Amino acid sequence: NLWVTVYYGVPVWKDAETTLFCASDAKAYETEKHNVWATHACVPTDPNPQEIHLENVTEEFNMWKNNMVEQMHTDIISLWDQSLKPCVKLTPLCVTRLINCNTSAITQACPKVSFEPIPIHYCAPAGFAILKCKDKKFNGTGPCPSVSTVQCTHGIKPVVSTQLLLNGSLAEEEVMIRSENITNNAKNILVQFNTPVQINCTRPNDIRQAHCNVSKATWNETLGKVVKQLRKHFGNNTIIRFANSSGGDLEVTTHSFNCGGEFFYCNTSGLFNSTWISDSITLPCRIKQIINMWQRIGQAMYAPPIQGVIRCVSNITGLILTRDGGSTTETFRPGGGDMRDNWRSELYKYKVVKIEPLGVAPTRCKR
Amino acid sequence: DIQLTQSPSFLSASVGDKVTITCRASQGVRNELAWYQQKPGKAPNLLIYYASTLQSGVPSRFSATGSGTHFTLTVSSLQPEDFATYFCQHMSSYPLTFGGGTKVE
Amino acid sequence: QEVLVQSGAEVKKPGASVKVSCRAFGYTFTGNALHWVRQAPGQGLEWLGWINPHSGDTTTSQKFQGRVYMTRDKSINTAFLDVTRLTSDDTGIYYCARDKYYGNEAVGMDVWGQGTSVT
Amino acid sequence: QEVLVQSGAEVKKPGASVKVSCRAFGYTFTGNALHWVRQAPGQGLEWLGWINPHSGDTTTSQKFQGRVYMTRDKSINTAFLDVTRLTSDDTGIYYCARDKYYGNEAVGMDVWGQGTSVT
Amino acid sequence: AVGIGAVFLGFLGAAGSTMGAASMTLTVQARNLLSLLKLTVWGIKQLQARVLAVERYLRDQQLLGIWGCSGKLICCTNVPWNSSWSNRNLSEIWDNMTWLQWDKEISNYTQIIYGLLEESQNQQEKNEQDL
Amino acid sequence: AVGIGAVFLGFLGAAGSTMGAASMTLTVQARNLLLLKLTVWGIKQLQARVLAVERYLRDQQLLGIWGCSGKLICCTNVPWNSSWSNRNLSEIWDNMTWLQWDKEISNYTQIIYGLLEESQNQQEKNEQDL
Amino acid sequence: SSWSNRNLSEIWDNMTWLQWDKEISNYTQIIYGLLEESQNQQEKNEQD
Amino acid sequence: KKVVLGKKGDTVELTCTASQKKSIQFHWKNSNQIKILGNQGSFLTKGPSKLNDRADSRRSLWDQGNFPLIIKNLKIEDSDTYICEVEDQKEEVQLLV
Ligand SMILES: *[C@@H]1O[C@H](CO)[C@@H](O[C@@H]2O[C@H](CO)[C@@H](O[C@@H]3O[C@H](CO[C@H]4O[C@H](CO)[C@@H](O)[C@H](O)[C@@H]4O)[C@@H](O)[C@H](O[C@H]4O[C@H](CO)[C@@H](O)[C@H](O)[C@@H]4O)[C@@H]3O)[C@H](O)[C@H]2NC(C)=O)[C@H](O)[C@H]1NC(C)=O
Ligand SMILES: *[C@@H]1O[C@H](CO)[C@@H](O[C@@H]2O[C@H](CO)[C@@H](O[C@@H]3O[C@H](CO[C@H]4O[C@H](CO)[C@@H](O)[C@H](O)[C@@H]4O)[C@@H](O)[C@H](O[C@H]4O[C@H](CO)[C@@H](O)[C@H](O)[C@@H]4O)[C@@H]3O)[C@H](O)[C@H]2NC(C)=O)[C@H](O)[C@H]1NC(C)=O
Ligand SMILES: *[C@@H]1O[C@H](CO)[C@@H](O)[C@H](O)[C@H]1NC(C)=O
Ligand SMILES: *[C@@H]1O[C@H](CO)[C@@H](O)[C@H](O)[C@H]1NC(C)=O
Repeated sequence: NLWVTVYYGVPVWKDAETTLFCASDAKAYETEKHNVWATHACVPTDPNPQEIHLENVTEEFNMWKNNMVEQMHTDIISLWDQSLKPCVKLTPLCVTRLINCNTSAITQACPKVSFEPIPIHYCAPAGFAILKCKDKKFNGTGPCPSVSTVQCTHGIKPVVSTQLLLNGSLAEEEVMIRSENITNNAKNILVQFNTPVQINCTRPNDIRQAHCNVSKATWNETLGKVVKQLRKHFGNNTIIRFANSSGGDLEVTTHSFNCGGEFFYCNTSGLFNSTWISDSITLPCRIKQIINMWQRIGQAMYAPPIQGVIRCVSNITGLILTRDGGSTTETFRPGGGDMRDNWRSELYKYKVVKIEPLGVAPTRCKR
Repeated sequence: DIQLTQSPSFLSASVGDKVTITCRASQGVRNELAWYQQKPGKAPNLLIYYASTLQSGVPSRFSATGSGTHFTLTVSSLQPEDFATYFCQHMSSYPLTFGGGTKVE
Repeated sequence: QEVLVQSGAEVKKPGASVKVSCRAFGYTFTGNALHWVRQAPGQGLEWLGWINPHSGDTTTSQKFQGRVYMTRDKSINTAFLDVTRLTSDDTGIYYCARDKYYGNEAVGMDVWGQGTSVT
Repeated sequence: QEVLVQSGAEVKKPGASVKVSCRAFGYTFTGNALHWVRQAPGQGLEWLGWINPHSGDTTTSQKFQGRVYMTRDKSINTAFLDVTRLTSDDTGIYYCARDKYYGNEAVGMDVWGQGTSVT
Repeated sequence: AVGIGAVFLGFLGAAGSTMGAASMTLTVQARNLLSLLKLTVWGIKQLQARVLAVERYLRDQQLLGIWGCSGKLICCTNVPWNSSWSNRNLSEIWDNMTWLQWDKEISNYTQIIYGLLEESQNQQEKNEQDL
Repeated sequence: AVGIGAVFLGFLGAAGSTMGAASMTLTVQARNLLLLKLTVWGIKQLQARVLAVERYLRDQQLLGIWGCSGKLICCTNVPWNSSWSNRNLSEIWDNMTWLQWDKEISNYTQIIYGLLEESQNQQEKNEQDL
Repeated sequence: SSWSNRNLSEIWDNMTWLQWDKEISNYTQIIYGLLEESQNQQEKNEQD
Repeated sequence: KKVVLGKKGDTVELTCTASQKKSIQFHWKNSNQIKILGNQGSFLTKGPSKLNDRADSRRSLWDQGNFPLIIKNLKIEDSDTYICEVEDQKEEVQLLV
């Protein structure tokens, strides 16, 4: 009795894994080694962003199986492989239980280049949409009850750091704890602060002695907020301990980051020392030039440090902790190194949807 | 216009009681009624729309019934933060107007 | 999250004109009509008029015809109320409100501004 | 010019499964329906099934459902036939045959392979 | 009650609304599908995006033209609605579901709908007008 | 006989078939009608795609002039004059290819286009206006 | 009957298209809103 | 269960293969569910167990898919089961000395 009708322009979407253009805000005259990449990969930004708040609808935001993270990761590898040319690069190839292989020995000219992060947006093409969840108490996974279609994202600074998140984006109401599976003893725990912690970090006018000052009272109250939120998941009566590290490579056992083009390695044993029950800290950073690469596996030699003062002030906004579950009290040790987890704390609430405005529905037409 | 009368204007009650406040209009208004409450020094908020439907957010202890020119707002259990001033607003035709204001204590 | 922000208080001489603004945060501005209500200190609320933020059509009460005027701006997402030829009875609190607007008629106002006091 | 190229002869044990491929040359593979047929030595022709190489739908007789399965690959233009729970009566030579397919119906088998020997 | 007219919920703004009301705001989810070193980098990619959007819109309009609805947004056809595709009451389908729930539900049976709307209209209304 | 459905001959794959069977697959032949390297190689692909889109748009506009916008098959109001190589309908639709038909009509096709443009959409219109 | 209504002979036999567009320069948006909204949606509502 | 035999004062190698040609985050746990060693990205990170100074992994095999563990100058207390976790797959290796 009732017949099939077509519809062009229905508001439905599906889940897709398409590519995106960056569209950062470049300058096209500066040789900071980020504008050079941005003027070879990005278009300029539109100064009037489009934001549409949606009606009574929910969507399932997954965050540990995202697609924007692995598209961030390739772009940042391309940027780092273009900008910081290593002096000597060693990579093991050996395309074929024991297979013998040597290492490649790629050499190139390695001049000194300036380095500074810039905010990089990620802007979806025509025929797609980006959904953003605005719930201030987001678990990280599961459904979200308030979505909004944005044209594209906030200012993401592609920082490269381990054991501390630098120049990141803050939280809304309280400090937040995100994990793929809690009580699993192997997944990294991401901690997002509610207020930034300012850190000065500099080598003043041997040459590989840089100090790195952080305020003690703000760090104490930040760690108090952190342990107060970790005690919500652990029975409200357990003792929480903080330790330094456990072995490993030099780039993961310490706060390994970059400043002015120099590879700073700051010790963090003077930070994670308190045990919790129910003025300025100086750090001995070394500027290192025989490092393990994070883009692939292998070693890289760089130049000796340039003369002059090297100063950088930043905002610590996030932590990467890891439980040491055993056989009582619980001890958290830091870590990280898998650089996707650096960008999985800033693309933590976005989803890419494919528009599909072609529906069918039955009603009482004829012919 | 259409006049709105609330009975009673002033009432005194204790915690845990049952109260009913009657809103009356001069003409038929079908069911287009809105019930609000307000604390002094604060903006009002919506409680009942369409004279029977609970707003998402208010507790379920409140109820509202009525039709024609006779409407009742009923509180099943009186809580000490619910002691406010209660308004009923019709929207049948222009002009819009409010009630006299029912203050409880 | 869905909030309305108004402007500060004003004190004006009688017979003048006053301008008050209301801005909408947390929801799309061109989707719900905006109502304006006033309370005099000592008695209940009284209603002024309501405006569509998309078309620009207005609706004003019969008591204040030619007295109050309602305009809009979409680049800032603001609504302006102008009250002309002030008297001593106009001392009170102004309120902008978001009507729920189900089925394209008036249903009930749910989001309110913090208020603007005039004397 | 239009020929059908297959794999070599196979020898398999009973209870196993055997796979045979047929690739098209000289014509558009998605244009004509494709038949499969077997021959035991000294007997007459008896038929397995036939498949559209465009839709992927298969059709088999009343005594080989759940016994053989036919698939297609349009990238290499190869049709695959798999025979499961091999017995002693399935030993013989294999043929894939292009149907002439006039008027969207079966007409006749004009292009043949050179036969896959299974034992 | 009193009314003043329509409002503009925006692009993809009526996803949470019912299908009885989202089918009236069809024109704003359809209009938005069309919308020297600096020259050779920032010019090629934007032109490629514009050409891809134009080609996608023309492909969708070509599919509608094959379906028998040349330029109409809402258009209605000759294929009967088989009850094996899940039917409910008319008030429930046109008043109690979003478009998202309907597209999540019917997605098993979409290609058979598309093939039927091609063949049973435009190979059956035609070949009888050519008699 | 037994059957399974249609087949897919391909783009321009029914030129040897009869007119009564090649007119059912117009959908296939209507679907397919629609740094140094960034300077050289990409702009040729972009020009080719723009040229294909513009050719399809010009041809669809020419179909839309005659009142035949969008539809693959439509009917008009001019009569078939018997001087345009008259034949039976059965031998036209059963014993000819489309290539032989355009070999046999090519002396008169511009007159057909002019009669379609001048009449119909300028004769149904300007008569409905009065 | 408004929008500067005349008899059809003077419209179709005396005035150019430029003067006709200058005459309804003020009133074009009302006609566009009557065409796009509340007619085609109304007609295709009546079809259902 | 794959059971290996070792001698005191020597080095033992444990093998735990993967299923694809990538670099996947692994982990190793004992019977008490304590991390000995793991990887993050392209870095190696050891655990808080007693085998911190006597555990190592072959670096160049992480691109291959073979994901081994090395014990040097071992004692009698290393005789325990070992869980190799990769892609939600738990391989059980038993060691006797
Ligand atoms: C070039 O390639 C084309 C197509 O690729 C070939 O065209 C096909 O030709 C065959 C025949 O050569 C067509 O097949 C059948 O035609 C028969 C003709 O009917 C007479 O012969 C039968 C013999 O049994 C008698 O029973 C009958 O009474 C007639 O005397 C019919 O059997 C079939 O047509 C029937 O069905 C169709 C619908 O499919 C009806 O319209 C007919 O009226 C009739 O009832 C059958 O069609 C085949 O159809 C042709 N293809 C197409 C697409 O039309 C050429 O043969 C080939 N070679 C050359 C030299 O051109
Ligand atoms: C956010 O998500 C919520 C989901 O809860 C949606 O809320 C509902 O939206 C619908 C929209 O149609 C609302 O329906 C509207 O309100 C009334 C509902 O009927 C009540 O009132 C009548 C009055 O006589 C009673 O008889 C009846 O029993 C109900 O108590 C009506 O005014 C309308 O329904 C009528 O619409 C037309 C009018 O001709 C006809 O189809 C029918 O006659 C029908 O009765 C009107 O449609 C509903 O009230 C909302 N609230 C609920 C269910 O709690 C929101 O839509 C969504 N937000 C957005 C932006 O979409
Ligand atoms: C309805 O659909 C079912 C399955 O999709 C099919 O088997 C049946 O033949 C169809 N019936 C009609 C009348 O379309
Ligand atoms: C038909 O064609 C002939 C061509 O010789 C022409 O003379 C005649 O006028 C035509 N008939 C028409 C147009 O009615």
